[PDB]
Amino acid sequence: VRYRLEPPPQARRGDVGAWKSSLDNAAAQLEHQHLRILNQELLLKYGDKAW
Amino acid sequence: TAPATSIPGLLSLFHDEWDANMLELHNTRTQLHQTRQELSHALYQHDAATRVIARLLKERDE
Amino acid sequence: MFCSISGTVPEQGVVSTKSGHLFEKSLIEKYVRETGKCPVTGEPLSTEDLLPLATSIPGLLSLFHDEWDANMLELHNTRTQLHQTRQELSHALYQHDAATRVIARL
Amino acid sequence: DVRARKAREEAERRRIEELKKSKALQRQLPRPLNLDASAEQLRDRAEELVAAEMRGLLQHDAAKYPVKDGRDAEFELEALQSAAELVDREVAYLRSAWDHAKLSPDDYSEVWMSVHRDLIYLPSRQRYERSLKSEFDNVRADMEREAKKAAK
Repeated sequence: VRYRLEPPPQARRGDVGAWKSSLDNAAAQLEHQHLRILNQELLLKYGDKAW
Repeated sequence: TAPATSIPGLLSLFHDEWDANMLELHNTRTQLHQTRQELSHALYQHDAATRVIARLLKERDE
Repeated sequence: MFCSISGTVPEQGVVSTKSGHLFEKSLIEKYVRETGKCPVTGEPLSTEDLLPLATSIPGLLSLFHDEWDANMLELHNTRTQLHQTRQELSHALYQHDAATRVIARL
Repeated sequence: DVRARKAREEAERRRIEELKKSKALQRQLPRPLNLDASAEQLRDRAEELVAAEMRGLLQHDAAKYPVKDGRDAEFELEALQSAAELVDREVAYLRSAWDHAKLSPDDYSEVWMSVHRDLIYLPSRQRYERSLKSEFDNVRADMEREAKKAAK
């Protein structure tokens, strides 16, 4: 449920510390996908003979 | 000392600080390129000041 | 694990006690009878010296530790580049005064 | 020979010709993508002069070479250099004036980061003031893009 990467809901919208939690999850998943694409590009660039 | 939530909570804490560090990646990168932008405009501002000073002294002597 | 001569993984690994190098039993047999010595170290190597002997958690945690260190080192050089880009910028904000007061001097 | 001698001269020219443009786009720092009387009178008005001609030179930079990505697929120099050395000279001046002398550029980084921590983006005002959901939705769209990229 956290993975779906969602900002604070109705009862959590107004409070900003909830948007600190959103900073945590949103930034974390952002760099998740960034280093993800890095690893994928790294293998499809390089990995072939390793496999 | 480690959580007696052993694989459930060990994995939840694994993920929690994994992503805390992945978040410390993003904010640090973010202020890094923010400052890269501010430096680019600062170098532009230096060059602009130089243009202004040259124009001013051109006005000065003539 | 690979054969310490060929770069291909041994089908039947043997190990010389002296140097610990992993060799192929026929390949090490040949190099010893020709040379009597070790092909990587150069010490004397005999025919009896050799003993005939990704998804899993040890390798998986090696991969975790790998990505952890690589990330933190990339961000360590990134930390250095940020502090670089604000030492130069901070001397720039230092020097954004004479623009003002020289343009007040002209 | 003489042929390579004219090559010598034009190669010298191309040397200083690459050294021509701004050190800014010579260290490839990011240019904002879209270009779209008492002592006080003189200071304020000529500061606004600096702002105007910085906009001018920035649009000059745009007009030269604006990006070579897939989305897309006056003065001479040493006069400005004389201006720049006047800059750094009187820079040492106002350095020595507003004391600042011994204290360190890293605590200076502390001050910069501390202040530009509380500088928040008001998109309803297109400004920084001393909002967040706009920044998060931008993060979410960037992740949407990165996600489908890594997905293909």
